Amino acid sequence: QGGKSHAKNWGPKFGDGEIVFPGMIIMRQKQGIYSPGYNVGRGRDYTIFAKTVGYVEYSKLKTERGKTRRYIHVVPINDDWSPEYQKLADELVVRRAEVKRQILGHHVHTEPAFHFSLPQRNGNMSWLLNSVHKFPGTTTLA
Amino acid sequence: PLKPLVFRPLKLFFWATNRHVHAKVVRFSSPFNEGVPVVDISTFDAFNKLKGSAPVVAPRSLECYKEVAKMVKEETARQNINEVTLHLNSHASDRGVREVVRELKNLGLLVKKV
Amino acid sequence: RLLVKMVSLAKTGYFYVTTKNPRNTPWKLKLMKFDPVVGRHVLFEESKLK
RNA sequence: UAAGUCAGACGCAAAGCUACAAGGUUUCGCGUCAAAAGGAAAAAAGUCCGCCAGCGAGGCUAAGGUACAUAAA
RNA sequence: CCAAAGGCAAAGCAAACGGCAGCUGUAACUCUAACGGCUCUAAGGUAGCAAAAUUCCAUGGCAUUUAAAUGAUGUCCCGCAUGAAUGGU
RNA sequence: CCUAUGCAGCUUUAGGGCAGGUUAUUAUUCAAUAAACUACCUUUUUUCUGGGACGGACGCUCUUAUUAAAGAAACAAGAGUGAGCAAUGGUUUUUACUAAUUAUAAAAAAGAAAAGCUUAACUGCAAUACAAACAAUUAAAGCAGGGGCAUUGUCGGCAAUAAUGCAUUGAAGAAAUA
RNA sequence: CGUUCUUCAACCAACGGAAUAAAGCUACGCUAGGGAUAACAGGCUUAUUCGCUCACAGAGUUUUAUCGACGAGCGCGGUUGGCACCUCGAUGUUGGAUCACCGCUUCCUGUAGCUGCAAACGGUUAUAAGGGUUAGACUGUUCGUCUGAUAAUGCGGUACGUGAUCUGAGUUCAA
RNA sequence: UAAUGCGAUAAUACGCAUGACGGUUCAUUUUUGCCGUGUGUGGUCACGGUAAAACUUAAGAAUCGUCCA
RNA sequence: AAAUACAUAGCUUAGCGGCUAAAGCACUGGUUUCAUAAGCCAGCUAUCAACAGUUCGAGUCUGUUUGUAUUUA
RNA sequence: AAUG
Ligand SMILES: [K+]
Ligand SMILES: [K+]
Ligand SMILES: [K+]
Ligand SMILES: [K+]
Ligand SMILES: [K+]
Ligand SMILES: [Mg+2]
Ligand SMILES: [Mg+2]
Ligand SMILES: [Mg+2]
Ligand SMILES: [Mg+2]
Ligand SMILES: [Mg+2]
Ligand SMILES: [Mg+2]
Ligand SMILES: [Mg+2]
Ligand SMILES: [Mg+2]
Ligand SMILES: [Mg+2]
Ligand SMILES: [Mg+2]
Ligand SMILES: [Mg+2]
Ligand SMILES: [Mg+2]
Ligand SMILES: [Mg+2]
Ligand SMILES: [Mg+2]
Ligand SMILES: [Mg+2]
Ligand SMILES: [Mg+2]
Ligand SMILES: [Mg+2]
Ligand SMILES: [Mg+2]
Ligand SMILES: [Mg+2]
Ligand SMILES: [Mg+2]
Ligand SMILES: [Mg+2]
Ligand SMILES: [Mg+2]
Repeated sequence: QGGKSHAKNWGPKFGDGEIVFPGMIIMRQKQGIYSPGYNVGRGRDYTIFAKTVGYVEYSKLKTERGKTRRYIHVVPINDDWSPEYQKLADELVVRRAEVKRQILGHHVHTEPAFHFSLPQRNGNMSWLLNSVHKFPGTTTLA
Repeated sequence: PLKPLVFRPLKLFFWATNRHVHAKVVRFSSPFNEGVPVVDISTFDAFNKLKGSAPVVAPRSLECYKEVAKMVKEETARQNINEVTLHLNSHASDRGVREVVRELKNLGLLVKKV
Repeated sequence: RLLVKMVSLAKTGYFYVTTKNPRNTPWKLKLMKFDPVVGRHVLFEESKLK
């Protein structure tokens, strides 16, 4: 009788000259209307995301067969295309997290603090429990 | 399923016409600025060279394709260039272009498509 | 279409859950897949999921 | 504020449903009422001007008015 | 008419609780169908009565009754949806 | 007339029970058990809705009007779906090819078909974002291990937008305790 | 016996799914509430209904005498509808008896034109609301059919006028 | 961009060959209409847009035809 | 106007995805009889309401336009 | 073995 499907927000998220950080989504589209340019990626559903720190750019290209192609680019901070820019981006990522924690305040906790320790698997932290809970380092050999 | 663009400082380009095959090596600093061509060799140069010594049929021949590859190898070696990335387009699938690329790889130049 | 259990032939007890069509492929399906108990790829054989 | 509220209404301007009807009904942009006294149009919730701490027999204006009713050519 | 679904009983019981059809061709002119063909069911409503205390078309058609009849009585009739001990006349 | 944390009485081949009688089986010289028949006890019998009933509907996708950011309702309108594929998945090579889907101006260094080898339709983790009352739902660079095809690129299923279901209870494989 | 990991299944399609399961009647009804919501009356709307104008095609056949249409516009609030604004700590139902006030879209009694108006009997238009608008058979009726007379037996509004004036035949409690 | 382009053995050594006429396909914002937002007794108001839709005269480029006026 | 079924040679009646077809009456020809009926033998009806779709292929499955019942207002 |  009635009914409606859940809405999908297709469209751009940033304009020309806006600053982005790695992992941020720039475009949500149902078809490949826009193609990935430099310093960007594309998901299996045609989601375009940034892969470095920089500013968003838009450009148009005319192909060999007379079709129009549209790209999305991310430009480095000072137009630095050298391979040394990657380490600068890594430092900026660490700094950005510190800025956010300072603004939010101490009472917005960003790590858990339980009365027990989480198990370790394959050298990383795991959220799955072991069959038995034991204190670390409270037993000797044999 | 077009892949994202990747910036490279050194790229190899081919221009295949009715009569000749042209190869260029261009250096770039950024996508927004013009490049600087460091090598510019075509079958026209090879034809003028070989014809004096060894008769060839026409510029678009196997002898000239190998000669062009050899001349490109010397220029890159002198300038200390050992690795280049090939720009893929319609002309890149021409038979004459493919022969030149195969010769370059055997000579010792490392050509990458991606 | 049906759900089946792919059981390791190393007798480690590890298994995978997959989907198969018994009419198109009326034989026991076999594949090479990683076995965490041993740490390498081994041979798996189809079995009833129950 | 770990509070109250989850019955809304109409004017101008658009669209669906109705019959390019309803002081109808469903969404949407602005305003007013709801929770707003005072002035103009006859009485005047939703239109026009304009937001009342108190008193005074001072003055200038808004919308609207300027032969009588009824202040001012 | 005891089939199906139940109940009861001595594997049977309807004056126990309940049910009891449809399509089609045919006689001098016409009409009608005495008479045929087919499908299905446990069985396919027999006699009687019938515009009813039962009738949707409806104030049915005809006769008597009145100057004038949505009335009353008589009569015609497969009767939307009458009917034989929840008895019929 | 409609609306309730509604109430009551009555009915039945709506659910459960056996606590009188009958009946069945078994046992001692007025008894014990019950998917039966009668009697009795107790419990249930949505909402939306141009009033209610009758009819219809309830999950999830695509498209139309409210212009060219997003979003936006009615018992408004026009169409799909509760799957399929052991290859129709992954990856290399060749070229007189550039389609089709429920619907649709996707896509040329891309796809489809043909030929070859394969199981990444993996194990353990994850910065940062889209969306969003919450629950869940969506995209994803990167790190370690074992692999596939290439020979230094890609693979954590399928062009994309639907093919789904919390917790509880039950069951299976393995491992650690007691 | 208990815990963890890898996984799956059933009813949840009323599809955020749980009190394990699970249908009805009330005109014998009862209580708490609402004009937040229906049935009669008022209100808004005017599709429909009705009226007028333009249109003058077509019938009559010289006449737009008379009848009359496709199509368009405007008006009325009396027909069938739509909405849910007033009343559920109550606005008495249909028809009649009795007694009324108003409108004119005039049935009779008037005034003035036209006519396919000789007279008589008529037709049509404009204007006019003082007076009049019958007795009976059938039916609970409004309505409708019929009979004997009559100058003629008009329509509509007024809570579809009128039950603190009457009637209770119908409709609408318990048999 | 003559190290061009096109071709009927279509491969490119050979064939046509860059001019000139003709027909097709692509500036005072050309300046009018129109649309959007704001304000409004329903327009004697303001600004912007049309590389969304109608509308002018050129000049050039890409093919194509051609014993050439 | 809602809701559940059905439109098959001349008439009843199979069939509901592999080609477009079964059975009985009727009709036609022959045989039996002095002749007509019954009885016997061989034949015949492109055998699938109308239009648009799905599918390699539809009387068969999905919609619309017609006709017929059945229930409701 | 119904009929004329
Ligand atoms: K009896
Ligand atoms: K209503
Ligand atoms: K529910
Ligand atoms: K009331
Ligand atoms: K008169
Ligand atoms: Mg649905
Ligand atoms: Mg797993
Ligand atoms: Mg609420
Ligand atoms: Mg609300
Ligand atoms: Mg309203
Ligand atoms: Mg209030
Ligand atoms: Mg003054
Ligand atoms: Mg004065
Ligand atoms: Mg009886
Ligand atoms: Mg008796
Ligand atoms: Mg309800
Ligand atoms: Mg959340
Ligand atoms: Mg690798
Ligand atoms: Mg993939
Ligand atoms: Mg009460
Ligand atoms: Mg109300
Ligand atoms: Mg309302
Ligand atoms: Mg008059
Ligand atoms: Mg009256
Ligand atoms: Mg009255
Ligand atoms: Mg009674
Ligand atoms: Mg005879």
